[PDB]
Amino acid sequence: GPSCVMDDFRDPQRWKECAKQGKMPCYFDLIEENVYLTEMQCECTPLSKDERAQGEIACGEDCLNRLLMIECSSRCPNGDYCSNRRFQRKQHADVEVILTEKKGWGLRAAKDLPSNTFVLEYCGEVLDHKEFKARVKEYARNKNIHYYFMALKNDEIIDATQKGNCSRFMNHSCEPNCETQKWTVNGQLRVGFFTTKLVPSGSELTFDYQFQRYGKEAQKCFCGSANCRGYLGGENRVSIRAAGG
Amino acid sequence: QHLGGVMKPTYD
Ligand SMILES: C[S@@+](CC[C@H](N)C(=O)[O-])C[C@H]1O[C@@H](n2cnc3c(N)ncnc32)[C@H](O)[C@@H]1O
Ligand SMILES: [Zn+2]
Ligand SMILES: [Zn+2]
Ligand SMILES: [Zn+2]
Repeated sequence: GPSCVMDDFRDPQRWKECAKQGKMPCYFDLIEENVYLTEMQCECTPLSKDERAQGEIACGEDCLNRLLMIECSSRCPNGDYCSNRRFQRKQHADVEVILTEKKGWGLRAAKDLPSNTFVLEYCGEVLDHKEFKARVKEYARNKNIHYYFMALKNDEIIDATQKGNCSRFMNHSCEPNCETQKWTVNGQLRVGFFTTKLVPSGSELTFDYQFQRYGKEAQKCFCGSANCRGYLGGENRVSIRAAGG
Repeated sequence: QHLGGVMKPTYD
């Protein structure tokens, strides 16, 4: 199947022509941070010049901000060396977009990824419940096959259908190698994907959607795992009202 | 409608 690096999505004209030949996924508006449809420091002791030369970690495993899933600000005692500003600095894993046999486009590791590595943030338009129902009605009228809604918090759904980044290509697996982590950046909640184990180079990156299905028919799962649940969404259908947070 | 749903992040 064809593949494409994250640099290929920065040129809209070249991408739109590759899409006509099926070498790249269908066009969407590339964004690097959530767009709303309707508009203290940690206590880590700063690392010395010797500690940074050795390779020691600033705001590592012990950081108090890291523990409450809060990213540090520019005012961090470790300053520019703080390793707890990954969403802000876009310190993404090396990933490529690939065409899968039956799930549409997907994401794959371009390098070996250690466990608990930040992959990408799940970006998109943040909708309230009325706006979410409006998009549900539009996508139902369009007969869309793929769905890009991610529950963020009460009355906040991220919709990556029209605007988002390459995280919108992460497929579901019943035995996944990634998970979401909800992080607070400047008081705002964000969802990111993180590896849950060592992911070898060339492997597809997947997560458990824990899908809340409002559709009448459930989508069959093609994850190919021995423990496959057979469907995205399980047995029960919830109402449009309940699926959206 | 026919298809559709919402992905739910793990409880964090
Ligand atoms: C979030 S989009 C993922 C990117 C999508 N594959 C694409 O080509 O744009 C979710 C859609 O991908 C498909 N999909 C994801 N994981 C799948 C799986 N394990 N089995 C079947 N279809 C899957 C479904 O159509 C789903 O609505
Ligand atoms: Zn810290
Ligand atoms: Zn810090
Ligand atoms: Zn499955």
